[PDB]
Amino acid sequence: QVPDVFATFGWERRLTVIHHPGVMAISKLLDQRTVVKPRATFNQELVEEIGDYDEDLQRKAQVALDNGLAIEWRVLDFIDDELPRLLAEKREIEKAREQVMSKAPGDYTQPVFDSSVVVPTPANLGRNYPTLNLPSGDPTE
Amino acid sequence: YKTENPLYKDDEPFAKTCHTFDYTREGTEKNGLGYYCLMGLWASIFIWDSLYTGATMPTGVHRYVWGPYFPTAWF
Amino acid sequence: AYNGGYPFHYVVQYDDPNYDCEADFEFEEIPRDEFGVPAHIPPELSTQIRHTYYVPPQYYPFLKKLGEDTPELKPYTDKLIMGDMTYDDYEEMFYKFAKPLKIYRSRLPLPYRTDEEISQEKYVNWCGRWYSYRQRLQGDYYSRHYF
Amino acid sequence: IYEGQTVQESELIPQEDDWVIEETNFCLGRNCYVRFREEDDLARRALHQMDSQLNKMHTRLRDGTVIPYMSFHPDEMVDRPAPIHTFSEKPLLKWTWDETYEEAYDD
Amino acid sequence: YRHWHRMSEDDWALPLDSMPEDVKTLMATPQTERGFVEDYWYNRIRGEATLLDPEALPSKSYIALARDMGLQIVDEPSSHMMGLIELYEYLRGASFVGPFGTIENPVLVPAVGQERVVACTGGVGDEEHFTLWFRCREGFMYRCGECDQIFMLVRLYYEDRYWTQTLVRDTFMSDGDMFDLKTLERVHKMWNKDEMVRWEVGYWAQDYVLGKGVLPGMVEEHTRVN
Amino acid sequence: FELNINIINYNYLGIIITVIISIYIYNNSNIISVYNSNLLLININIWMKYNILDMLNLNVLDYKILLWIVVIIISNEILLFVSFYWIYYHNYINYYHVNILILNSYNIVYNNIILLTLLSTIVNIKFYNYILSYYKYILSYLIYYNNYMFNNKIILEYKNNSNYTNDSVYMTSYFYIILLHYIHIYDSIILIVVYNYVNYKNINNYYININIYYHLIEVLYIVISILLYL
Amino acid sequence: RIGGPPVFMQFPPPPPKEYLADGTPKTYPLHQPVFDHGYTWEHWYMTNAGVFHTVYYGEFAK
Amino acid sequence: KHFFTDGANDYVTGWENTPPLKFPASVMKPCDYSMTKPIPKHWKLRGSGIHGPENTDLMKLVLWNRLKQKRPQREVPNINYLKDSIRLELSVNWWLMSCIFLWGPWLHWGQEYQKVHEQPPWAMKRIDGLRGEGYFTWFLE
Amino acid sequence: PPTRLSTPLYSEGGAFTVNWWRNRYGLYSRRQTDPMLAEFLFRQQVKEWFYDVPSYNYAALV
Ligand SMILES: CCCCCCCC/C=C/CCCCCCCC(=O)OC[C@H](COP(=O)(O)OCCN)OC(=O)CCCCCCC/C=C/CCCCCCCC
Ligand SMILES: CCCCCCCCCCCCCCCC(=O)OC[C@H](COP(=O)(O)O)OC(=O)CCCCCCCCCCCCCCC
Ligand SMILES: CCCCCCCCCCCCCCCC(=O)OC[C@H](COP(=O)(O)O)OC(=O)CCCCCCCCCCCCCCC
Ligand SMILES: [Zn+2]
Repeated sequence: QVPDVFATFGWERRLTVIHHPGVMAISKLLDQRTVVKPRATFNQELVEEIGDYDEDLQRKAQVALDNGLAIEWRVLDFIDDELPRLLAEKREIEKAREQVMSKAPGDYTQPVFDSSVVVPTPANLGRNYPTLNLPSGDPTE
Repeated sequence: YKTENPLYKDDEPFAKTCHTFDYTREGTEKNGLGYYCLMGLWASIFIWDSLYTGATMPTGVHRYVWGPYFPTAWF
Repeated sequence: AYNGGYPFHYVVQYDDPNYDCEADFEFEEIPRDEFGVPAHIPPELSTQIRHTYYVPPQYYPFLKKLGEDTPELKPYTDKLIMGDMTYDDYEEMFYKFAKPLKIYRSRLPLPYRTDEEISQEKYVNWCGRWYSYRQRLQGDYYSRHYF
Repeated sequence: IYEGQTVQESELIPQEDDWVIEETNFCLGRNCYVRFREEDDLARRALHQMDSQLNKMHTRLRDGTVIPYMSFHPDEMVDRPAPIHTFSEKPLLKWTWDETYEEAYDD
Repeated sequence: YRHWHRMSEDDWALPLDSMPEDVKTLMATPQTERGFVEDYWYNRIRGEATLLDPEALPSKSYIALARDMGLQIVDEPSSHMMGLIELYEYLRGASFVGPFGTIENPVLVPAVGQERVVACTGGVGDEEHFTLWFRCREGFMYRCGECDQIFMLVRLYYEDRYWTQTLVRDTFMSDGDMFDLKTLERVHKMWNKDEMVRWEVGYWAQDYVLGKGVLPGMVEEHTRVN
Repeated sequence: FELNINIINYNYLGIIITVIISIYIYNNSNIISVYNSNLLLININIWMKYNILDMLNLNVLDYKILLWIVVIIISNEILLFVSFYWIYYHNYINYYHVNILILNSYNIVYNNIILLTLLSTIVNIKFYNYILSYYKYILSYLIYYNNYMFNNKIILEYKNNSNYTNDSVYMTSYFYIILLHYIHIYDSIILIVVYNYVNYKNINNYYININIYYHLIEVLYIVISILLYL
Repeated sequence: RIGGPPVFMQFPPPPPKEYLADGTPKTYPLHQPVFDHGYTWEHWYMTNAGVFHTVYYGEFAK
Repeated sequence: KHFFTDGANDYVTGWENTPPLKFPASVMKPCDYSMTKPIPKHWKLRGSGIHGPENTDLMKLVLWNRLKQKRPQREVPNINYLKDSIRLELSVNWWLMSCIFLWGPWLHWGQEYQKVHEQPPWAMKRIDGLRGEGYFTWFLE
Repeated sequence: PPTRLSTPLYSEGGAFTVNWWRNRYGLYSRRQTDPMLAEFLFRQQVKEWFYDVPSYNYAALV
């Protein structure tokens, strides 16, 4: 049985409605921008259009598309080095999804997977990526 | 997957409710042929009034085949 | 469909941890959006790219429990587990489970009226109808007389 | 044009043969200039004025409902004399319609 | 509501510099004794501590989960009050239209004071009459002299106070088990390690419990120039 | 729950401004009038500050109220110009056969119409940036250059005109209509000198007001050009 | 809106009443004179007291 | 559009009378209960019955009109909207081009012709013996 | 004049009709915040001004 809850929005001018406790928990969880991350999936049509604005991103996006990776843009800038981990991460997430989905109702045990390759997780909280917004060419050449 | 560039999508329709906005039957969306006929007549009157400056002062002499009571004697 | 599609409030991200858009006057840093799209990739193109929320796999058992307890919520939770939930899918889930606040008339204290007074309600209504009948007839009578 | 509320004959049928039209006086009473006590100070004379408002008066009917002092315009609804701040809570103009929604009811 | 202006940035979240620096006392303060800012950060710290602990969520009941996030389980008393509050707010900049009032179901006129000016326009169509204004004072069942429409005043009053979302939450919500600071530390180490902070609120909160300036980079975070 | 309006209970600028106005009348020196004008500017600016500080009330109807006031004001500006056009055309039957030199239809009208059009384009770019939450520094200085040239050209024209106000009602109407336009041009300088980027963006009545006013003044010059030069 | 001008506030109690040293209630200026003359007539007028009520307004010679 | 209109061009608050068309009717629909079937007599009025937030559709409209103010990306409008937004700006720019490349050339030609022949090329040469350029707008003579 | 919002209002086609008037009546209105309320207020105005027989006499005079 799921109880109803009051959900309020606004700081000084507050609007109260009734809502689902689980839906509110998901809403706050997705607000943890550092933990839950949006990831991009590409198609060949859109990868080609990217080249019209950033040639380097087109090449890196093509690699992600060829491997069918849902990848964060920040990671995409380092796909050359992160590719082996990303492929391993893809497998582990798929294993976990399958295990949880196939489990019988009422079975809420944690999935068995290698969390060390999945980011962001306690086992691997990620890397300190250096900014790549640095010119490396001499205008006089 | 397949997508559509938002810049070339069609305009969204007005919502269908008790209070519905409809401009289809007004005919005020764009200038019609009648407006362009007004422009053509204006150009014509402008040119005519200058080309033929004796039109407002016509000749009262009239022959009129089939007399004056025939339809082609009124134009 | 409001403000030309520009959100009143939106998230911006910066690659350099010590970057300040107000103190610095450099010309190389490119801001990103909430999904991480660099600013040099136009909106028309980035909005076509499909972005889905990825929660850590340790949350899958919790998202599964939510679906089972509320079967109407299961399809949305399944999308989230499978990494198929976009922002639009989240919005649909959010507004689908919002319910209006309920007011109960049985909880309102009533103005004080004695039991004797409560038994005269039909009589007072009866007087009111006769007053409306007499009013309406008099209107015709007076209109005829004065005009 | 307005000609009063419509009446159905069924609504004009009494429940007793002795029913007549209630003879309740709608004259509020005898009044004059509000008379302040000398002893009362400015604060207590303000309370006195607030307790002499005709628009706060009503007539109670035989069934316990009261017909209030009513006016065509809201000018007669503020305290007399008019206070500095009158309509703090927005006056509510009640409109009536036949529309209804299911959420308001319970079976 | 249509009468409200645009959401502020604060309407979504508060800056971490508004977090009370005495976190240890904040997590021990009763709800009735917490101010608006203190209550915001009590709920956010405790709510995010439970949400950022995935392994414990499936075994946590909705009653306990709602308490941790600071959400009030609804009941008929609180629903009635909240509903009448939102109805009052809506009527601030919206028209007042509804069914014809009768003795069984009087027109409900919400008010904070003991009086509110009301106008009767009669019924629908030909039964509509000119506006008849009257002062609706509490404790009387009003009857329009023209159409016999019954009115009644509803007061949003509770124990020398009017009805507010804060009042409803204080009166009906009950504080649960006292928040344990060990949970804050445990979750802090989970998402914050080796210069990576994936729970910024818990890094600041743990720093304050430690005394302010203890965790790496926090002295530099607290050093401002103006 | 709060009140729908945060009532303003007291104000003292009104007394000062009304006294400042009286000084214009009750004075024995024209220098006093010059300094009095500065006092007026100062206190009108204080009233504008009160308007900006009213933003703290977060009242949705405030933008609408001010916007419609501007509409009424623009209407009054249009109707004042109409009265001058009326004065001009009433004596039309006494024009064009008097021994005076009316203005050419080639030089002044063209350079002025070209100039004022560029002013509109700048304001339009400012509006476009306002829509896009962006700013371009050079824009305001282009306005200053345009105003400088306009002032330079109008001054020379008046000084080199060989007919005076007392020569004919035609000349009086020409000078007066041109001056009335110039005054409205100068009022545009008064408004535009404060243009800056404000982060509350499209809830700022200043931006819409400037766009409307500049368009009014340019459109008014089209009417003047047809009446007098062409 | 939290912390905005309240829609309703209760009046604070009036200031303490003042008595004279002998206990006589202190009286304050009152512009309601009792004119001195021999006339004692009382005129009453039915007056509009809204839409459905009236009031019997009396004018007294004094 | 430039001018603010509460009903259509409401950019000050962003209020919209109806929800987005993208939302399923089961998720959100316009507030319209005019077609509600007659209430059974045995049903009893619990709520106020007053038009307001007790109705689900109105509540969701208020909620969405506040929670729509924060969005991850822009809702790109179509080119028709973009053209309308700056219709006056573009038209004025083309007017400037016309004044430079159309009005400019023939006005110059007329003055040069006037220099040699005393009157503009679109005027009737006089024989009265009066001197000067004379009228310029010949159709207003 | 219908009293139920379910019953539609007849409109001719053109530049001065019931549909043309509905589109523009609420452009500057802060009170027409939703379909139900907007239609109620629209029909209220139409009933009051366009279904008033004597109002048409002034239309002739203008
Ligand atoms: C096989 C097909 C080939 C077709 C070829 C078509 C060729 C058409 C050529 C058109 C040339 C038009 C030239 C106009 C020159 C005007 C110069 C001029 O007047 O300059 C000054 C004047 C301002 O003078 P003020 O002293 O201020 O006096 C007036 C105001 N008081 O300046 C202006 O008007 C500025 C604008 C100049 C516009 C010049 C236009 C040139 C157009 C060339 C078109 C070429 C088309 C070629 C088509 C090829 C197809 C195969
Ligand atoms: C205050 C002053 C204002 C300015 C001056 C006002 C002048 C009067 C009002 C004019 C307003 C016009 C606005 C534009 C409307 C428009 O274009 O309106 C356009 C409409 C057509 O509408 P569509 O665009 O829908 O087709 O034009 C017509 O209805 C006419 C069609 C063409 C007819 C051609 C033949 C005409 C013959 C006329 C003979 C006249 C003989 C007279 C003998 C005495
Ligand atoms: C506010 C309410 C207003 C209601 C409407 C009032 C309209 C009043 C019109 C009255 C016209 C009477 C004079 C007619 C001309 C005349 O006798 O005029 C007499 C002259 C000369 O006649 P004779 O030479 O034969 O003696 O007629 C003509 O030369 C031709 C006249 C043509 C008229 C056409 C234009 C008017 C059309 C009117 C239609 C509507 C009429 C409504 C009547 C109630
Ligand atoms: Zn009534």
